[PDB]
Amino acid sequence: PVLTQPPSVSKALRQTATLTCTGDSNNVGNRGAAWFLLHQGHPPKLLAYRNNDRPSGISERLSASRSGNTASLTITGLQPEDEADYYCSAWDSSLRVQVFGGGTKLTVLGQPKAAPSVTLFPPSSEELQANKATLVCLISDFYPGAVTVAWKADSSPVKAGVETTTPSKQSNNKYAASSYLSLTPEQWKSHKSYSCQVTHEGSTVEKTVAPTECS
Amino acid sequence: PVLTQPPSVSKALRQTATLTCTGDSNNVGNRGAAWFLLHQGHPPKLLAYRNNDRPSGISERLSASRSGNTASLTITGLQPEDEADYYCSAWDSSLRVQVFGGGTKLTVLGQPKAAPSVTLFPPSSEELQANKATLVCLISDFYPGAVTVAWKADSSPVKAGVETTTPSKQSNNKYAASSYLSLTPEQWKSHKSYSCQVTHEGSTVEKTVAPTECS
Amino acid sequence: QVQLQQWGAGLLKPSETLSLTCAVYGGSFSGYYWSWIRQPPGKGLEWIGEINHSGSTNYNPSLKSRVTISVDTSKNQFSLKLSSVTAADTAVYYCARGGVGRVRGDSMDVWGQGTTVTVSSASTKGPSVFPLAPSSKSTSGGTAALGCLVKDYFPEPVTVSWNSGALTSGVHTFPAVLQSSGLYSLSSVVTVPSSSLGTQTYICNVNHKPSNTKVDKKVEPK
Amino acid sequence: QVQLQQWGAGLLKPSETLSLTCAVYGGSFSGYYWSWIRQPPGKGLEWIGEINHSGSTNYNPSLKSRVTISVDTSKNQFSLKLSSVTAADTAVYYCARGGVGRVRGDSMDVWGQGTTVTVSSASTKGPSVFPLAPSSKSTSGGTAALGCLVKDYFPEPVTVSWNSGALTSGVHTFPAVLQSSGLYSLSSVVTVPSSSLGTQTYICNVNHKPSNTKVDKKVEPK
Amino acid sequence: DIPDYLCGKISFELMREPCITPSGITYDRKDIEEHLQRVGHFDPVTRSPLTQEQLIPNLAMKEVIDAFISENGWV
Amino acid sequence: DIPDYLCGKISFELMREPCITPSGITYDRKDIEEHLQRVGHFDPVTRSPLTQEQLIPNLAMKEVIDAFISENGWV
Repeated sequence: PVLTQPPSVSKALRQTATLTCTGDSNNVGNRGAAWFLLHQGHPPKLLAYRNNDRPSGISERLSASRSGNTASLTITGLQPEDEADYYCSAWDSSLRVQVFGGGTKLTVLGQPKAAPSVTLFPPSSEELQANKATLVCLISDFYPGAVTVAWKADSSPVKAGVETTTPSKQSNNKYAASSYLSLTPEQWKSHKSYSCQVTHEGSTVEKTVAPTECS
Repeated sequence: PVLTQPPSVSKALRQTATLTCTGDSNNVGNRGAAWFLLHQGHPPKLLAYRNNDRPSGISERLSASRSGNTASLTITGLQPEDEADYYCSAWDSSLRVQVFGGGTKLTVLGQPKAAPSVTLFPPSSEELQANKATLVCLISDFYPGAVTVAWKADSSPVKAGVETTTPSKQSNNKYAASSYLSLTPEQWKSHKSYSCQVTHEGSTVEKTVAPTECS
Repeated sequence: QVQLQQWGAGLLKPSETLSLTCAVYGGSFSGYYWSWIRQPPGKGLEWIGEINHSGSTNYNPSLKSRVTISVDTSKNQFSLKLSSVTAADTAVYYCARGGVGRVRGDSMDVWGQGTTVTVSSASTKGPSVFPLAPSSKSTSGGTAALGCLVKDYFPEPVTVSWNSGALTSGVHTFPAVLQSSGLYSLSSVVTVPSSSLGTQTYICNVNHKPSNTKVDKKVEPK
Repeated sequence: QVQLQQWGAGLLKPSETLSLTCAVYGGSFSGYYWSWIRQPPGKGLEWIGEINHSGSTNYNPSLKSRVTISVDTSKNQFSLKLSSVTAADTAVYYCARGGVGRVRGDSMDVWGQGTTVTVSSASTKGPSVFPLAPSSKSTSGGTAALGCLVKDYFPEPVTVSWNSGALTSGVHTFPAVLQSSGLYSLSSVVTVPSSSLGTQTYICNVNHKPSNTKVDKKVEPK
Repeated sequence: DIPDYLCGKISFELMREPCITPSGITYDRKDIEEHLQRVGHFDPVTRSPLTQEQLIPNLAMKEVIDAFISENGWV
Repeated sequence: DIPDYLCGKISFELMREPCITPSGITYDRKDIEEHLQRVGHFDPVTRSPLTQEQLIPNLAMKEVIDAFISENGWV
């Protein structure tokens, strides 16, 4: 394509969600986009095409526009059943292919949102005896189900050896997800501190460990 | 073609001449005819085509119609300079050719009309000594310039040995033409009488000779 | 306007070939039929019509046999090329434009002048000349109607007068007619006072200038 | 409506060939493109798009190299024929209709369910299991937040519980994540009264059923 | 012979400069153009109304004819 | 290869079922027909307004295509 889509939109139960889509003069607007719906464990489907037309079975809660120079998609009376990754299409005569912007995840807030409770677990005694070390950040009790996680060592951002999971549902209806940093016994022991920074909505939750200390 | 045209039309100075033209459902009317003008000693020309259209130089005195199921041509303010054989065109998809009805001679009466003075000249003494005989009918002082001539022997019409000329102009402005019947000395001498019948307008002028008599 | 211009003459001997053109002014071949037609003297028009490329596939089955009436065109422009010709091919030939298709349209938009085409091996031939006299003053119309028969001659022109040029003021000439034999027939009449029928026998003087044949005859009632 | 129906499974060993179809309901090939797409888990969609006759002349230059992503069609109807396959070809494959030209139109009118295609020669592998303990009651949030790290195992499913099944009511499982090595990472947390930190050491019991690998570890603060 | 698909349906011979009707039937312009005027405003084959504003050039057939004029002995 | 005059100017490949525009440019129906709807009411090459009431079958090209499908290895 030419331009990418915003990663996600988050709006509440019975509200109207707004999903944006941009491109060049021969795609998305003047050569109008179609919108799609795919959630994990469900088949993908077409929502709208050719200005604001809809496939059979798709309700009047869906609308769209080509206004000014962009495409957009409107979801009124917003429900948990609408949640999915939503995609906006193009073709261009210089890029002669089935391409698309990027996909905007749709979030429905059916309950109050909050930042996570985070506990950071240092590398344990069994890992060091195995000549291994993993610093593990467990992020729990958050809503909605998406956070951004960064690692630091002493005072610097850490990019090497970083991997994460998706969230699962808790028995009390909140989300929990994990993040891992891969270290050698020498990398853990040579530092004064490490931390996990978890950004959620308008705030960040940070937890710390000390390789030089004990309890 | 399919149908032929009337041999001639005769109307007077400053009058309107009417010239008719007939055919089948795919020619002359529904597939419209063009009209033409040819006189002896003059080039032929197109008068009218495609309903009542006219070539450059052809005056408003000419008109035409496709009315009902025929074609027709109209010549107003009629003059001696209009005289000619006038032809009416066709094509048919069963007769895929440059065909035409037959041609209507146009006569303009610029003076009073009259039947001819006719003198019938019997075969002479020089012809009989040569073992020949010709019975000669000389038709003079008529107007307009067209007559029909028939031959008879004793009481029966004669069709064999018959030939005629066109008329010439006399110094007193009338027409004269001849007709000849070819006979043997035995055919002339074996009959009691011969005659020349010259039909003009609404009358016939007949002259007689007697092979058995003398003066 | 659009115009055409044809060549004159057209006189050949048997088995020769005639070659001529008709000029086109105000256009050219493409977008129209362009064709000829002919009229034998004393008859009507006969087909040399609708053109398909240089020749035609839409003709009169009754004409395209003998020297296949081969007028046709040269690179689709006006021409005539009639080979191995005979006396029966005599006519006045015309050039013209019209419509198109397998169809004349119906118009024939422009025309030429006519080519006087004729063929003969014969030398010039003088007439057989015979006197013509009236039977009575009553049957002649009171005045004396005197004449002469001039027949079986070729070509068409002939001089007919009376009394070695002394009697011309009352002399009338009838038109010559061409027959299927290729020869012409002509007559004359002169009108004179009826008192001369029993006073002065009249001489008709016939002179066929194309051959120098001069034959006179005496006219009186019998 | 129009519908599509895809085949399940999609599990192969390296160098094999996968052969399947997607059924078309309410139409047939002619008058539309008909194409596939794929989504590797944790990533977005990748091109198996616009069809030109049985294959395509309008593709992603970055994908059509290795076994030329050979899904294509059979007599222009939906099919997949991927030969000499490897672990890097793992993704969920979908069938769909759309527009035409050298152009997707912009619509993709109908879709299928997704084929879960995956390739591996490996036997089932048990996790490396390590205890996770809090540093203090203040930093754990007053109550005792206890856990365990379960890493480098395959396939994805694993059972994590506590005290040989005696402690289950407060136990929570986090989702497993797949890394570029082909192995999974998972953790758990259980919440208990903070008075037990200095009274009862807790046992986390990890059992990888696909391999029968059962490893327990003891969790206490240090 | 010359193929059926290189020929018109008025003069039934090789086309050089084609135009195609509302009904999808192709004729050579220079004749069919005057035929709609000198025969009348209708289609040769179906006889429905047809004029000079409706009859358009057939560029695809123009290239096909060129494909033979450029090499073939029909000239 | 397959000739230029047997091919369209949207998918740039062999036509089987052609229709021809007001501008005289030919496309294969089954794609170009939906393109005027799924791309919009204009001509691919000249971009002037163009709809489904204006685009008509090209019978002459249909016979030309048949002239190759019936014998040639392009199939």
